[PDB]
Amino acid sequence: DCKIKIAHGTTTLAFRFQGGIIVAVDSRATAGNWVASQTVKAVIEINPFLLGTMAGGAADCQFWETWLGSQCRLHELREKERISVAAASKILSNLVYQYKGAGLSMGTMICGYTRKEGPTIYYVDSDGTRLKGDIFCVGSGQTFAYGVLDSNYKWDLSVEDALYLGKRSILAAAHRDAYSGGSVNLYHVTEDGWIYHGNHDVGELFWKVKEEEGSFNNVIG
Amino acid sequence: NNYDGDTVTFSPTGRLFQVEYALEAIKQGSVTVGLRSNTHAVLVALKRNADELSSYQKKIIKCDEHMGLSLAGLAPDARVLSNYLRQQCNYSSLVFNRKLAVERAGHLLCDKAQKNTQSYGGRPYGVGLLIIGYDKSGAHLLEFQPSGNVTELYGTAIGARSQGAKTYLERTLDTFIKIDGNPDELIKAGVEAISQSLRDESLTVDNLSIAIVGKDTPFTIYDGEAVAKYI
Amino acid sequence: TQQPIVTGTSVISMKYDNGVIIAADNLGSYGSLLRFNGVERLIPVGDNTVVGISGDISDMQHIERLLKDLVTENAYDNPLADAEEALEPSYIFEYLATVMYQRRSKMNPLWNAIIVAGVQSNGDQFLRYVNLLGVTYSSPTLATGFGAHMANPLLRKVVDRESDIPKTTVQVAEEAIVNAMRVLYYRDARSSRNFSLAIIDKNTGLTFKKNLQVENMKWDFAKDIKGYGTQKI
Amino acid sequence: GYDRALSIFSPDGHIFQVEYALEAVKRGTCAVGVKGKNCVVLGCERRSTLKLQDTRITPSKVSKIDSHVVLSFSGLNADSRILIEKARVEAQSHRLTLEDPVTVEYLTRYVAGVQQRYTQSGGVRPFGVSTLIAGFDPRDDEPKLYQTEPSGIYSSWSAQTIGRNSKTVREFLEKNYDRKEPPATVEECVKLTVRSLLEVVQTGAKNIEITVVKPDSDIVALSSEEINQYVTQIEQEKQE
Amino acid sequence: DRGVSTFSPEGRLFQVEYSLEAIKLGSTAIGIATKEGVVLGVEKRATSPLLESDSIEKIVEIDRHIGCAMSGLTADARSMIEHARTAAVTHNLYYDEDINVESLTQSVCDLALRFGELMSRPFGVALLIAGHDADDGYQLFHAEPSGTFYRYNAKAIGSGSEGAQAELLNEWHSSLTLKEAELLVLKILKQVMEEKLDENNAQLSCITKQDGFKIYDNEKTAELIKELKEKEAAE
Amino acid sequence: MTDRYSFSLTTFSPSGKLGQIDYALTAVKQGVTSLGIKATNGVVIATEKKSSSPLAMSETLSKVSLLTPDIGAVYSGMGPDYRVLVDKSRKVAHTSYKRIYGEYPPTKLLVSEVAKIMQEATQSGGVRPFGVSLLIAGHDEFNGFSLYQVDPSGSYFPWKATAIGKGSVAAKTFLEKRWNDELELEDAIHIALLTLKESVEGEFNGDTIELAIIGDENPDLLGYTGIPTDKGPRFRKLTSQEINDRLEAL
Amino acid sequence: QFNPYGDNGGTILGIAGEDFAVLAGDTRNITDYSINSRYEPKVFDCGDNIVMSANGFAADGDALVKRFKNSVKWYHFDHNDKKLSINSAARNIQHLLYGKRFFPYYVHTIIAGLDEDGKGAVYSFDPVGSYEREQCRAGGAAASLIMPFLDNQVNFKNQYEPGTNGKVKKPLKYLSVEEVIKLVRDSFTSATERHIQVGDGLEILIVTKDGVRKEFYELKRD
Amino acid sequence: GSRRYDSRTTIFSPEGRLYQVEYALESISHAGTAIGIMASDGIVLAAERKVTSTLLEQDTSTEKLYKLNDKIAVAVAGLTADAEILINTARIHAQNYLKTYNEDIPVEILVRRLSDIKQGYTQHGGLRPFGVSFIYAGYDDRYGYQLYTSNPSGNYTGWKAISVGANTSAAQTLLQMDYKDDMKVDDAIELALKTLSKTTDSSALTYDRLEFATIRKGANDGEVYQKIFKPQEIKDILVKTGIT
Ligand SMILES: [Mg+2]
Repeated sequence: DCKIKIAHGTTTLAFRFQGGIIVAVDSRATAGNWVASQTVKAVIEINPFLLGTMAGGAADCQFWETWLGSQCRLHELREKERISVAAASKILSNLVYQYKGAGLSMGTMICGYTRKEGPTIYYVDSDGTRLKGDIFCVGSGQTFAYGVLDSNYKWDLSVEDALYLGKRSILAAAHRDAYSGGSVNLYHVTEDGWIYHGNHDVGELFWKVKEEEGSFNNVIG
Repeated sequence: NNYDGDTVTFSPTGRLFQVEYALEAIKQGSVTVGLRSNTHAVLVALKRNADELSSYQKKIIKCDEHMGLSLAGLAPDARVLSNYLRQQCNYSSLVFNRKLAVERAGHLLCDKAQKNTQSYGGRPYGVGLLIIGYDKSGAHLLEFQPSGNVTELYGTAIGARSQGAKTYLERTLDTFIKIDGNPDELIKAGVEAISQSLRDESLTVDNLSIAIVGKDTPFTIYDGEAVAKYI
Repeated sequence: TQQPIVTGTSVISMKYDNGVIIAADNLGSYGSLLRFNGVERLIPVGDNTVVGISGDISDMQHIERLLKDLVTENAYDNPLADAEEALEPSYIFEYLATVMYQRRSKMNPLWNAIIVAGVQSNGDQFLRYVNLLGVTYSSPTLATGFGAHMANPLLRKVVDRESDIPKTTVQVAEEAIVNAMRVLYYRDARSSRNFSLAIIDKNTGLTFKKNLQVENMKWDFAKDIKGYGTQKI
Repeated sequence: GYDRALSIFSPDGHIFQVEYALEAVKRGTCAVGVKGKNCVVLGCERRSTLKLQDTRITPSKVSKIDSHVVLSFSGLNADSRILIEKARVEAQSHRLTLEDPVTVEYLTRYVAGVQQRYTQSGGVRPFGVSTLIAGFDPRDDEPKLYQTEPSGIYSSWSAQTIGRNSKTVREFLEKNYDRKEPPATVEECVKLTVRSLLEVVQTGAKNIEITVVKPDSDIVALSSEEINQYVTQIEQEKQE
Repeated sequence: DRGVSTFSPEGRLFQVEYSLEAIKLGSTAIGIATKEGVVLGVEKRATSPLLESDSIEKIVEIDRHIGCAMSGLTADARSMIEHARTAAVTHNLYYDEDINVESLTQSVCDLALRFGELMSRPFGVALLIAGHDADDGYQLFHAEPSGTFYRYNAKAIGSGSEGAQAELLNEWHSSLTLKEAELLVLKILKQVMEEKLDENNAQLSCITKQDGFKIYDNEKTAELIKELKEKEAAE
Repeated sequence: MTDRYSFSLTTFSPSGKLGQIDYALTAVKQGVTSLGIKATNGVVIATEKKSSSPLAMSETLSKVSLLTPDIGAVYSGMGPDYRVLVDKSRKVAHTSYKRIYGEYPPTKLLVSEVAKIMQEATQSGGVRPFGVSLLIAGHDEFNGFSLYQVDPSGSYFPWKATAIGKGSVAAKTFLEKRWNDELELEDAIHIALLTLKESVEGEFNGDTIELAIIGDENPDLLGYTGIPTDKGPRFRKLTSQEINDRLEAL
Repeated sequence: QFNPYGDNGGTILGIAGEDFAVLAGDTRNITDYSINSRYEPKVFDCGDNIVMSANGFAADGDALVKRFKNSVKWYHFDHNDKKLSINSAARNIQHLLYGKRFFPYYVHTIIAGLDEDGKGAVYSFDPVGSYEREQCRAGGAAASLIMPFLDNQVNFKNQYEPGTNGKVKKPLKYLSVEEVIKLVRDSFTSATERHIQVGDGLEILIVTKDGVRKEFYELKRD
Repeated sequence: GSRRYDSRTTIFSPEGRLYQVEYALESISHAGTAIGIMASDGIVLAAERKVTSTLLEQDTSTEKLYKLNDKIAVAVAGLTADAEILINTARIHAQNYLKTYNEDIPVEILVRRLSDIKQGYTQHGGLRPFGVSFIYAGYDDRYGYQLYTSNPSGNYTGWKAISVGANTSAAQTLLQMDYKDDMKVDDAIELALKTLSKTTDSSALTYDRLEFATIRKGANDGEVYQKIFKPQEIKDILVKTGIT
C-alpha cells in the first residue's frame, strides 16, 4: 500500500413513485478492507423539502453537500422562495465541474419536492454528469440494489411497500457487497416535505427479513 | 488653512494639520485612565452612551492573555489597530513561541500609524490608545498617539478632561507605584484618578469599565455588577 | 525537490542535572569522498543555545545566516537584548521548526536534521529535534542519522527516563557522549575522528570545545583475525 | 487605473453626480409604462426635430432583454446600451444556472444593482438613465412593471412615466388609472398609454412608439398605421 | 476639490458627516427591544400613489434569527445586506451554529470605513439590526456609515428620529410585552409620519426566539393599527 | 507612491480647442526652420543647425536622422522630444513590421506608427503632447518617393514640398514659386538651399546646415557584397564638403 | 524524489461517558524501526473543555492542533468570548482538514469533550475532513487492534443476554469513569504487546464539567 | 497629491450634460463637412478637405474617407489622429467577426461596438473623449444599404441622408429639401456635390479640395463594389454635373 486511505462511503438509492420519493442508504464507511464506521449519515437534510445522498469520498460528499445547503439557504434569503431541485443540483454539478480532474470522488442524488417541479431526483457525480430520472442506485453496492429494486419496482407501489422495497434493496446490497452494511436509513419525500422512517440495523434486520420473507436461502439459517 | 487638504502636505511652520485634526478627535472622546505598579497594570475607562436607551460604548479591548488596550476617539480605528496587535502578538507566539514584548507592541503601532501620514490618498488614524501588559520585564503602560508617537509611562490619561486625572496621578505617583501584590487597591487608585475628570456625572454600575493584567493575572475586563465593588 | 550534495553526519546530545551536552564531527562529505575536514556543525546562538545541524551543508550555511540575522533582529529596539528579552532556546527552535515545515510544505525542503540544545532563563534544560519534514520531538537523549541508531542506545543507559537526569553529572554525561563519538567513528563510514563538543550549563554557562579527537580506541585484536573462515595463515 | 471618487456626498447630504444624472433623465424623451389586467404596455416618445431618419435601422427605444421581458428607458442613449447588454447577459446566465428564465423583479434588481454600483465606484460616473422594466414571470399571468433610476433604487408600479414632461403625464395617470379596476383588455391599456403620451408629445404621427407585452413570451411592436388609429379615435372623442 | 478621507478641523471625517445628513432625509425606521422579542417598524413613504407600496422593501431578513430595517439612500443597503447574509450563512457553515447578533453587526460595520482613494464613498444608509442569540438574548443595534454601532433598548432613525427618540425615552421600560412594543412603534410612527398611517404606507416586523424573524402581513398590521386607535380613545 | 496621474492632461475647452496641442504647436513655431522638397527621382530634407554654444560640437547633435535605410526624418520644435521619438520610430519599424514581413515598412505606414505614438501622448493619462513637428522623407518600391509632415496632434499630411517652424510662412511661399512636377533631385537640393538661406541669419555653410536626401541606392554605403537584391540605402546624409560645393554655384 | 510525508506511529483512543469523556494516546514517537522519544505527548487541551489529538504524521498533526488552538483563540476575539461548543469545533476542524484536500494532513484526528447538554462527546475525522460523532473511536497504528475490542466492551456488540436464545441483546448503558479507564489501560497494554510502534507510556486526558484532568501510566518499552 | 490637476472628464454638469462631449462636438463643428446620402441602388460619401494648400500631394492622400472592409466605409469629421485609432479598432473588429462566423460583419454590429468604445470614454477612465464623428456607409445582406453616424457621446443613429462637421444645419436643410426615397446613385452623387458647393466656406468648390466615394452594386451580378474616387475622376464628375 501507499498513500493514506480516506473513508469511502455508502450505497444509496432513491426512486420516484405514485406516493412521492423513497430514499434509502446504508451506513458503512470503509478505508480499503478496514471497516471504519457503521454509523455514517449518508443522507444530508438540506431543508424540509430537500435531501442529498452521499457516495464515494466521505469528506468530499459531507463537505460539499453541507456547503450546498448553505447555498440553498442563501437562495431563499435572496429570492424569498425555496430553491428548485434542478437549481440546487446544478449548483453542485457546476461546482464539481470546476474541480474536474483534481480528483474529487462523489456520487450524489439531489432528491426533493417543489410546486413547479413536483417530486424530482437528480443524479450528480464528480466527473460532471447531471441526470434527471425516476430511479438511481449509486455506490459500490449499486448493482446489487438495482437487481432487487428493478425486479420489484412498479409506479403503483404503496407508501408501505415502497418504503420496504427501498429498505430491502439496501439490505440486498449490504449482504452481498463487502463494502456496504451497518444499518439502513429510510426517508420518504412527499408534497409536505421529507419524513424520516428510522435507522434499521442489518444485524437484526437480516434475520427478521429472512424469517418473515423466507428469502436468503443461500445463508445457513 | 491651505495646508490641511491632505496628510502629504506640510505647513510653512512645519506642521501636519491632518495629523493634528486626528489628534483633535481624541480630545472629543470619553476619558480613559492607565496606571501601573511593579506587579500589576490597570486600565480604567469611562464608557459613553448615545442616550439612556442605548448601550455604553466599550472602550477596552483584549490583545493577548498578557496584553490589551483602552481607546479614545474613532472606535473603528481602534478595532483596526487592536486587530493588528492581536496578529502581531499571535505571530510572535506561533513562530517564536514567545510572548510579544509590550515595548515592541508600541514600536509596531508607531510604524503602522506613520505610513498613513506620509502617503497620498490615505489618512491618519483618529484614535489614541493606552496599552497595558505584563511581559518578561514586568508591568508596562504605553500611550499611543496617531501621529505615531508612543510613550511608556507609570500612569496617564487620554480623552476629554484627561488633565484632571493626569494631574492626580502626577501627585499620587509615589503612592500607587508601590501597590504591589494588591489588585483591588491599585484599581481603587485608578478609579479615584478617573473621578478627577468627572463633571456633573458620577461613576455608575454600567458606566465604569476596568481592566487588569499582572504577575499571576491574565488580561481580564470587568463590567456590570463586577465593578460595583469599586463605587 | 532537492538532493543533498555536501553532507554532515550524526549530531548527538543529552541532558544532565544542570544542563545539556551536544556534539558533532567536523566532516563535510561529498558522497563517498570525505571532501571537507574543517567544517563546524555546531553553531552557538547567544551564550545559552547551541544548534547542531546534520545533512546538506549548503542548507546548513543558510540556516547559520538566518540565526545570525535573528540575533541582529532581536537586538533592534530592545534595551534588554542581553537580559530579560534575550533569545531563548525555545524561541530559536520554534523559529527553525516553523521554517523547516514551511519549506517542506512548499516541496522545497532544507535537507537537514537539527537539534537545538540549550538552557532556558529559568534554568530548565532545553533539548529538541527538528528535520527536513518539520517533524519535532524531545527526549532526554537526541541524535541524528547513525547517532540515532548507535548513540541513543548508549546514552539511554545513562539517562533512561526523566528521573535519571538529576542523578547524572556533567562528568558522567560528557564521558558517554565522547564514548558515543568513538563508536560512531568505528562504525559510520561517513564520519571523521575530529569533532566538536558543546556544554550549556545553567551555572557555568556555555563551554565550546573545538578540535577534539576520538582516542583510546581498540584495534589490537585485528592482528589475530585471519581470512574469512578456514584460512589459518 | 483611474480611481477618482466622482460620486461623493455634499455638506447638505446630497450626491450631486447622482442628482445631475437625474437631470439627464429629465432631458430624455418621455417613456411611459402602463400595466393592465392581463398585459403591460410600454409607450415611448420620439422627438420630431429629426426628419430624413431611417426608421428601419435606427435603434428602437424598447429593447428585449429576454423573450418574456422588455426594457425601455429615458436619458442618455449610449448609457442605456451598456445596461441593456449586461441585463441580456445576466438573463442568459440565469437560464444557464437556475434552468429557469429571470423573474421581472430579479432582472430589475440586477439592473438596479449595476446602476447603484456606479454611484459608489471609483473612476466612474452614474448612469444618466432611468428604466422601465416590464414583462411576465415564467409560468405566471400577473403583469409586472418596475422602474429603476441612477441612484439604484427600484420599485413596482401599477403605471409610471419617466423622462421630459413626465410630471405632466404622471398627473394624468394618477387620476385616470384606477387600482381597483385596471385596463381589462389590451386595447384599453394601449389607449390609456397613447392618451397619456398625447398630453405631452405634439403630433401622433411618427412620434409615438408602442410595444405590447403579454404572458408566455408574447411581445409585439405596433406599426405607424396601427398607432395612428388610436390617435384618430382619441381626438374625435375629445371634441365634445 | 478635496480628498475623500479628509479630516475636518474639529476631528471628524467630512464624508462620514455628510452621509449622516443623507440619512436624516430618509424615511423613519423604529426598533424596540423587549424580553419577549424585538420589534422593527418602518415608514414606506411612496413618492406617488401609482407606486405599488408592497414592493417597497425597507425591512429585510438576514438570517432566521436576525432581521434588519434601513433608512437613507436605501439602494446602498443592498450590498450591506448581501454581505450580512453571506457572513451569517458562512459562520453557520464554519461553526455549525447561529452567529451572534453583535458579531454580525460588527461584520457589517467593517464595510463602513472601507472607502477612499475599496469603494469611492461611505454608505448613505443607516441600519437597525435586530436579532436573538442564546448568550445575550434579544438585541437591537444601530449600525452607522461611520463604522460605529450602539446597542439600544429602543431606537429611531430617519427624518423624524429626534422627535421619536424623545418619545421612546419616556415610553420604554424593562417589562414591556411584545404586544405593547408593537403598538408603541405604530403610535410613534403615526406621530412623526407626514401622511396618515395605515397598513399600506407602514410596515411592522419582529424577531422571537420561537418563530424567528417575521415580516407582518398588511392584514395583521391593520388590526394592530385599529387596536391602537381604540386604546388611545379609551382614556 | 506610484503614478497617480491616470487621467488626461489634455482636455477640450468650451470653445472646442485642445489647449495642450495648440500650445505644443506654439512650441513648434518657436523652433528652428526645417523643410522638405520632393523631386521626380528623389526627396530632400534640410534644416539649420542652431548651435547652443560655439564650444559645442554641432556634429554630435544630429537633427536629421535615419529611421530606415530608405526613410529619413527632420524636425522643428523641442529636440529632446524629437530624439526619443526617433528611438521609438526606429524600434516600431522593426517590432511592428520588419520582424513580421522581413522587409522595411513603406514611408506612409512608418509615419502612421509615429503618428499613433504622438496621438497617444495627446490622450493617455499623465502625459503632455510631443512638442515637435516632424518631416519624414522616404522611398519604397510600390509608392516611390514621398514626403510627410507629422504634427503634435498625431495628424499627418503628404507634401510635394513644405516647411515648418520659425520662418515657415515665408518659406512655403518661396517653395510655391519654385516647385514644379519636373524637378530633378539636384534642382530640388538647389531650391532647398535657396529657401533655407532666407530663414538662416548667421553663418550659412556646410557646418551650420544639415541636409540629407532620399535618392538612388548606394551600394558603396551597404557595407557588404554578394546579394544582388540588396543594393544599399537610399537615405544619404550630405557631407559638409558636398554642401559647400553647391553653395558656390548658387 | 523528495517525499513530504512520514509515519510517526503511535495510537490514540477516545471514549465518551454520560457526564464525561476521555481521550487517551500513547507517548511513543517513532520513525521506521527507531524510537525518537518515549514521552512525546500528542493529546492536547485546546481550551473550552476540548481535548484533541491528530495521530499519524506528527508534523501535520502538530500543525493541525496548532491551527485549531489558534482557531479557538480567534473565536473568542470575534464572538465576545463565547465558548466554542464541541459540535462547532468539529465543523471548524473539517474545514481545516478539507482546506488541504489536495495536499492532505496525513492524520487521524479525534477530539473529545462535553456537548451542550453536558453529555460526553467524541468526534473523529479522516485525513481530509469527513467527521462523525461516536461513543467510541480508536485511531492510528493500532486502531485495527483496539477498535473491535471497543465495539465488544463499550457498545456490547455480539453480546446477547444469557439464556434468551440469542434473541435479546445485551442492553446499552453508560460506563463509569473507573470502568472506562480500565478499558483504556487494557486496550493499550494489549496493543503494546502486539504492535511494535505502540508502547513506552500512556497519557489519558479526562474531561468533566469541572475541567480537564490528566492520568499517566507506564507501558512496556520494548 | 494629483487630485489638484484632474479635469474630471467624465462628469455631469448641473444641467445633466457631459462637459467634454459637448466641447468635443464644438470641435467637430469646425471640421470639414462630410455628407452621406443613401440611394436605392447604392450609397454616396462626399467630404470637403480642410483648406487645401497647392503644394499638398492630392492623389496619394487620405484625410476624410477610410475603408473598414470590402463592404463598409467611413467619412471622418474631427481629429484625424483620433479617427485612425478608432478605424484600426473597427477594422480589427470586422476581421474578428469574419474569423468567428465566416461571414462579413453586419454594419450595425460594427457601428455599435465602435460607438460603445466612445461611450466608455465618457463614463469611466478619466480620459478625454475621441474628438471624432463618423458617417458609416456600408452594405450587408440583412438591411442592404445603410448610413449611420456616431459622435463622441457614443450615441449612433441611422439615416437616409446626413451631414457631419461644419455647416450641418445649413447642409441638413438642403438635403431635406431635394432628397427623395426613389433616388438613384447618380442623382445622389449630384445632390452630395451641390450641397457641399452651397455650404462650403471656400470661394468655389474644386476637385483638389474634395474626397469622394460610392458603394454600388454596379459590379457584375449581386456583389458590392467600393469606389474611392481618384483626383481626375472627381475632376470629371465635377464637370459632368456642371459645377466647374
Ligand atoms: Mg510494543
